[PDB]
Amino acid sequence: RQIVLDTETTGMNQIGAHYEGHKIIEIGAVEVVNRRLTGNNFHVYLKPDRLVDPEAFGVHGIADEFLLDKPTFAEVADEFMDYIRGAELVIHNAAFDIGFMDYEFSLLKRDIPKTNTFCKVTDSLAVARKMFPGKRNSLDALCARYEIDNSKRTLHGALLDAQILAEVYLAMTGGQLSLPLAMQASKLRVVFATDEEIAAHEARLDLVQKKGGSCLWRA
Amino acid sequence: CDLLGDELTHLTVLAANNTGYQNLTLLISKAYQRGYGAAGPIIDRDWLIELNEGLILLSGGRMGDVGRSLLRGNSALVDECVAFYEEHFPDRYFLELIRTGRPDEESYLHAAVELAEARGLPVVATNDVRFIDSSDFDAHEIRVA
Amino acid sequence: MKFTVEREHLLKPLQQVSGPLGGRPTLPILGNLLLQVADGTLSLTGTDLEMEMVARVALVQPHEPGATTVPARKFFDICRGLPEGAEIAVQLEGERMLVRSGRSRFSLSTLPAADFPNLDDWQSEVEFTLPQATMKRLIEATQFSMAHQDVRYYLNGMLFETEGEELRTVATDGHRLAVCSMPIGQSLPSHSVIVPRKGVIELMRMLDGGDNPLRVQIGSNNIRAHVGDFIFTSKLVDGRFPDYRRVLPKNPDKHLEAGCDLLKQAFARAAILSNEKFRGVRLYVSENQLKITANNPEQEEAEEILDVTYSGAEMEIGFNVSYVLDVLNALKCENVRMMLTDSVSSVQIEDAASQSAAYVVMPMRL
Amino acid sequence: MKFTVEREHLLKPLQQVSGPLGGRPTLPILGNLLLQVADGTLSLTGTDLEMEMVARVALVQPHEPGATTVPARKFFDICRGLPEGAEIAVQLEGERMLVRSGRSRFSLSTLPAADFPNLDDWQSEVEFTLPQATMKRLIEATQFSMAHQDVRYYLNGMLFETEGEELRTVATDGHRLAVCSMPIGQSLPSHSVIVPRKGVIELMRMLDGGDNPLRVQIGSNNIRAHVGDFIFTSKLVDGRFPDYRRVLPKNPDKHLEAGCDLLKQAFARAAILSNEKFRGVRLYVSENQLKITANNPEQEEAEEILDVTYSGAEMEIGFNVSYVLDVLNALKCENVRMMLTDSVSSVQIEDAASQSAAYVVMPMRL
Amino acid sequence: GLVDECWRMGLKILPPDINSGLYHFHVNDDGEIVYGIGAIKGVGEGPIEAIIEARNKGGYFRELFDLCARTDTKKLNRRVLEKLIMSGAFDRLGPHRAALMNSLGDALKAADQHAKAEAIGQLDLFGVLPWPEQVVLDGERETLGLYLTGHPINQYLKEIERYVGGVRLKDMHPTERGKVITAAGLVVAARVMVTKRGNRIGICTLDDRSGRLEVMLFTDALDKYQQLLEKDRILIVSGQVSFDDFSGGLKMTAREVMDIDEAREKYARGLAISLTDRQIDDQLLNRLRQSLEPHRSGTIPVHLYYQRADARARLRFGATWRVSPSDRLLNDLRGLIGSEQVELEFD
Amino acid sequence: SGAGSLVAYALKITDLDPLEFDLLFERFLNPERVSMPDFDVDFCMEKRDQVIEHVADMYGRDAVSQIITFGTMAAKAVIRDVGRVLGHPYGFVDRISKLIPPDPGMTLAKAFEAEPQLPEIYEADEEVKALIDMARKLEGVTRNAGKHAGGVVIAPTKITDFAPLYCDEEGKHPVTQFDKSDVEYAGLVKFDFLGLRTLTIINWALEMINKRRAKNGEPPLDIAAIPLDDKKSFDMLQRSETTAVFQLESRGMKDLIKRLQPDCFEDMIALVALFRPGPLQSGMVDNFID
DNA sequence: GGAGTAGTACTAGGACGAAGGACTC
DNA sequence: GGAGTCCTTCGTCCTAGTACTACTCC
Repeated sequence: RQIVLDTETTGMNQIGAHYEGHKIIEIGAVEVVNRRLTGNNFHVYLKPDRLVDPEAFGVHGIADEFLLDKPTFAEVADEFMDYIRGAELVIHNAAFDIGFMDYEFSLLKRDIPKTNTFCKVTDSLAVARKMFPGKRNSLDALCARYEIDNSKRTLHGALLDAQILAEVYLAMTGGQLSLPLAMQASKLRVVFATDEEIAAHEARLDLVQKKGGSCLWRA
Repeated sequence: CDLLGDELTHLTVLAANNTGYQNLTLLISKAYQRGYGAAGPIIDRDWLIELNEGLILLSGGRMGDVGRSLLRGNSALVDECVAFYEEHFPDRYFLELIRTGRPDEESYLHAAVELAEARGLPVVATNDVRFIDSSDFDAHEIRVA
Repeated sequence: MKFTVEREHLLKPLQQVSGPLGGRPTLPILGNLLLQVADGTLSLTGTDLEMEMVARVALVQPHEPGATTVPARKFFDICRGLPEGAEIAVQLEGERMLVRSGRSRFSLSTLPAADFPNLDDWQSEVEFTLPQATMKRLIEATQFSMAHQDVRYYLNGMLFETEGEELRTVATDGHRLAVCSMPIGQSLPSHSVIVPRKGVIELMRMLDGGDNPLRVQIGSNNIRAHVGDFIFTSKLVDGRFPDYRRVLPKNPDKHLEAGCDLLKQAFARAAILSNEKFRGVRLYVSENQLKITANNPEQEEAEEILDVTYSGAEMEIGFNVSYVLDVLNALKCENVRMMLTDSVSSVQIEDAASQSAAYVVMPMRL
Repeated sequence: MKFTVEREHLLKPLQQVSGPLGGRPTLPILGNLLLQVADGTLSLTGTDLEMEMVARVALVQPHEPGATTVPARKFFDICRGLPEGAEIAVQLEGERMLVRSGRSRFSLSTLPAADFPNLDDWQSEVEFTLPQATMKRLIEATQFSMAHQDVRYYLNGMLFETEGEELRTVATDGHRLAVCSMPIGQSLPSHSVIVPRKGVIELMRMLDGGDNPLRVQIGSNNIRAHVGDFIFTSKLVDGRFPDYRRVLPKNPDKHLEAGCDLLKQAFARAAILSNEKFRGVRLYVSENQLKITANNPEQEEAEEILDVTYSGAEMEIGFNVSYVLDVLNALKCENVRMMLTDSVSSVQIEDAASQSAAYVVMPMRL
Repeated sequence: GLVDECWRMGLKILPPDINSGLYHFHVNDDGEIVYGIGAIKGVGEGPIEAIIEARNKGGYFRELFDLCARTDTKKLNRRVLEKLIMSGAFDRLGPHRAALMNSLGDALKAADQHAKAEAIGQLDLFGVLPWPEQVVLDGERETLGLYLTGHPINQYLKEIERYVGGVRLKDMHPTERGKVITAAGLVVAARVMVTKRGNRIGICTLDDRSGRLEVMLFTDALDKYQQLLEKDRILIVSGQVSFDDFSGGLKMTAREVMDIDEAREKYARGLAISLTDRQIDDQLLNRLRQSLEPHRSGTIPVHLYYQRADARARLRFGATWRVSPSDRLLNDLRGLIGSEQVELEFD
Repeated sequence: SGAGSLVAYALKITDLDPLEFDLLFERFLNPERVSMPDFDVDFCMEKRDQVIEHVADMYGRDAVSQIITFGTMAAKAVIRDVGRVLGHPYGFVDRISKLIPPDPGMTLAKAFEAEPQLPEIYEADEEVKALIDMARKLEGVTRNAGKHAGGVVIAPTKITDFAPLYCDEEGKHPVTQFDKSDVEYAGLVKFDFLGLRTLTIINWALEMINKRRAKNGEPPLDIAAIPLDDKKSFDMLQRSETTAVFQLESRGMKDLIKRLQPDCFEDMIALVALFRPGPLQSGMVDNFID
């Protein structure tokens, strides 16, 4: 059973801990079972605990005052945990998202270990990078590649990208498997330089040495 | 050569002196004067009859006349090929032996070394070098491409 | 060189020999025939330079030996064109071949027989004859799984494998695979040879399935096949056929049995609304039911519910529909039994009455 | 909107009317069918702006009128592929057409009827009915002589010329001409009209040459044909047709008849040694005999001698053999009569036993 | 550059002519200079010689067909012939260049039949019984820009459009997808297949003197939007633009399209005409009225500028008819230039 | 500098009286200097076939050879080459290479210092990084047979007595396998292919002028026979109308001539030597004018 | 109704020409 | 240092082959 997530955040820290000083603002996740969209999506908004990043604001429009009445990670901790527990987590740049996820988990102070200890952590970007090595494997790149509309989609923010990543994910994990198949000393002659050849050799080396001031044959 | 029909083989010819130099100069000119295809201008084996003096030749190894005939296992064709060098290049024909880890090289080498002792002819090994360090290989592959 | 033959002795040979002629004979004499007249036998050659086709007609009327090379397609059409019982007279006039029939006269250019390429003699290693019938079923049953153009050029052909009393043929894409095995009635030593696809097409075409037994000889680098007086010989592409025993499903524990025709009709219809590139149909099995469905991005959808004998658990699985239709077309039979593992394994398919042929296609992840 | 009909009533109409519709036209609704339910009737439409084919079928089970337009190819393949005797239940819901039949269930994408180009109404001027069998004769005997893609846009078609109670056809590309005429037994106006190549191909296609009356109404620039509940309508093109009375040979002095199949088999054979591009042959005719000779660059020759009925002087003339082969094939008769004048002039050709048909093809200068 | 130098010097400079032109720019007695044939950009040297050669053996060329018959397609390709018309070499014969462009293909196809007719010796049945470099530049801008009197889009001239081509596009608004309208001065439309759908393929030309562009990965509607896309010798469409990482252009999807004709509606865009002082009267009630009368649509107010000696007054026609937008092209047909102003209604 | 030889002039090798204009032979052949002073006379490329013909009649076609020039792998070429092999269309790669200035000696290191967008796209684009890292490994490497001649060589025997050839698929257009510097150091004298369209122009324009002969019986025009102080000429020059005037087509050069108003032939000889970065930015131009 | 033959459609390869980066003194 | 000679590479058009589907024959 396959679980798709896309997390929109209050920007990142570019230095040190990418999660230090930051918290989660929106959770948009879709459930994908047997490569079909069930519609049992997990879409919540959270407490910012800080200012929304100017970058993040320009991406899909989110203001702090909107996420104030909305619940925190603590109110949907168990809810979201059970929703993804014992399934496939397909992520973009797993180090980033997992880092935020586990960060929030430790903030709850329920001794919560890293998600990779009880779940299969899979980045989809790494798969795309293996398929198309050294190519741009961004969502919009792959979108255009697999012929997809990302412009006439009403969902703005996480759930948009999650849906798109699901279609990309299906496209990559299509179409069709491959067939497991692939799968003494003796003599031998030494030709000693004749006296003629030796003379030519000596004269040729003389020229090298007289003109150049060196002879390694002879160095 | 007439022995392998259409098949082109790879060859090293060294000019040992100025007689050779002039013969090599004329050999190259004659290939261009003949005309050619995408492969570039080519020499006939028999042009080495006239264009002969002062030249020292390498057999070509696995990729040569004799190597390819050996790998087919046409013993008559192999004997015809070497015979040419025994006639026109006495003391001036060396069999190339190569360990670069490529297909069939050890099987060829084993059979070539047996032929070389059976004929009493002289051999030289090279590394057929195209680059400075082993890590340059990938870049040269792309250069060729 | 002179001989005289009756049109009707020439016609079936001529048609059959003209099959291999096609692919762009750059070397112009490939579009021509090799004639050798000796005894009361004119021999024919039809060739693509890798394989060769031989025909004899008996000479009842006067004959004289000699050889030349006439243009094959043109000569075939003239003969096919003449009425039944028309008298064809051959006679070489220096550098022309003259073909007469009563009062009509035609003259052919002549290139020397001596320029026609000769393939090396080789000898037989393992030897067998078999009824035409068995050869017919063998080819027909598997031809659809031939690779089209593969970089793995060894897959562009069919493995014939002998051992004891069992020959089993296999042909594949790297995606799907069809297998057929038939009794040959003689203990045979083990050999493996891959004949190139165009070769197998031609061989297929020479079989009328009739009464003359077919006798085949296989050498080190060639194959030779005699049915009566016609003889086809091809080269083999040499070896490393991957182990088909490895791909076979290892005891598929679930069985699904259904009417071949019904099933095939429903899949043909569902196929119309699947993906361009991936031919994707999605399948649901449930307690005694089969649901076929087909999707495209424009929300067009074919959907079938069917009553299917099946014991086992619910599961869904997709595949390339063209390849499965190809097998249902080759399955000219009453009942099929489909033997599964899961949504992500290849599946093996057989006639519910014979294990003689087995068909296995991989799953697609749609 | 809602209807129910029997696959069997729907299927041949579907085939005949879909036929000419482009898989991918330049205006893609042209690859959809307009479906209209009104009264007790389903109206089907395929068009290309030049022609239109309409089928009507009475609705036997409960129904509800409305309009929409569905993707033609896929829908036809779906209908063709259905099981024997299938009764399908269809209903419009929103922007999808749902098809139920047994446990098959569909929901197909839909384009609006409103977007479909409604062809033009026109006033009928001259009308007539005739046996289906006469029509089929008229068309078969003649249609293969039309041009394909001539710049003189009025030759991409056939002029029908009506005089008294006779209707006449002629079809031509400017290099060969064929005339065929039949008595229709009705006094008509006097009108000539050229209907397009593709229209005539398809009209011939649907001619179930059985009993059925065929009734036609012609306009000034459109044509209408009713056979049963199939209705064909096409626009016409205007063009000033060439005068067949200047093409009909002036005074053919010499007359020559010969048995058709023997004549034809002989032409087919001499054709093999003609230049492949221009199909050029030379005819030598003498007292009671015909000798045709040809040549190619390969230096081959064809010569045929046959006994023919000929009284007149010897004569030398060359043709494109494709042009005569095509008439000999279409003419399904016993004996022919040729009326020539000389080497440089038009010739009339006809069944020795009928007079309905006459052909002139011009000779060649090589 | 060279011509502008000539002109400043006192040098002029006849337009090309098939009949008069040699290889090089030539001096007829009075005409100091007339176009050399080799002067034409796209035409090869072989084709230029071919033209002249044919003209030498035969007389000077009578007609399109006469030209085609004497010189096969092998020498003068279709593309070659297109530029020849655009240069105005044919203007003599085919008064209407638009007419000549259309007549090329048929004559081309015709000629191939003429080649065939020759080769086979074969008999037939009977048959077949003002300025220099200112017109050419004008044509280029129709194909690569034209934007006279601003643009039909007066209410939102370049304000929406932008027409700098790749060079302007690179520095664009950052967003999900830029808002952009492209119009195409050239379109050819082809749709592919594989027996189970297939998204593609659109051909536009994109300005300024940039190149041409695809679209691009869509069309939405499905086939109604595909037809809006069509239109050769015509197109305006609106799309989303981003800088595509993949090259051969940037990416375009068509969210909306409006035609030139629709822009020419000049909604709330409309028509005003400028005419000379001397107009007959009957022109008021006759030709002027008749141009408007058959082409009516899209309530466009008619505004009239009567250039008086004394002053400019505005007389509103508003007789009844609201003009359809196709009228520009028809009006430009003879002797009268119009200007496309902001429609009065909208403001 | 062969115009310094009055003998060249006397022989019609050159076109100028060197004693009239103080032009110096010792720049061209200096007897007090011992190395060959390659006289390198050049001619119009248009008429190569006519000259190959003369020099074959003279020496033998096999004793005559063209001299090859060599293609390396410089900045714009290496970007293009690697980009294509990495599977980009031409558009992608050209949007990078058009940021590299045209400059003769360009290298990747020089490109990075001249253009700040280079560092930027390198760090922001995987494909670009992979590409330039590899272009750096291959910078300046050969690719092909040099294009035609740079000059034509004259041996006393078969050229193959001295150098190897390259020839095309028809064994035509033979070229020496050693390049211009190398081939001459190996002992054979060369003759370069002058690069001008101006003599082709003169030629064709003279044909057209001299046709104005029979139109009014005018003698043919001999460019050598013109007076050297012509006022029409100097009038038009003082009017600055010198675009399309050979050598003097630059906007800057036209600016200079306008301010300078050069009024005698000596001044016209001077113009190319004056029109340079050194003379202008050492005050000498201003001094001269003043 | 199915099989064989013909015609149409799609895809690949080669030729031709206009554009661009480069190496000559 | 400028300009021209240099070819090659990219794009466009034409030709040829191959497959599929329809039409005609058994």
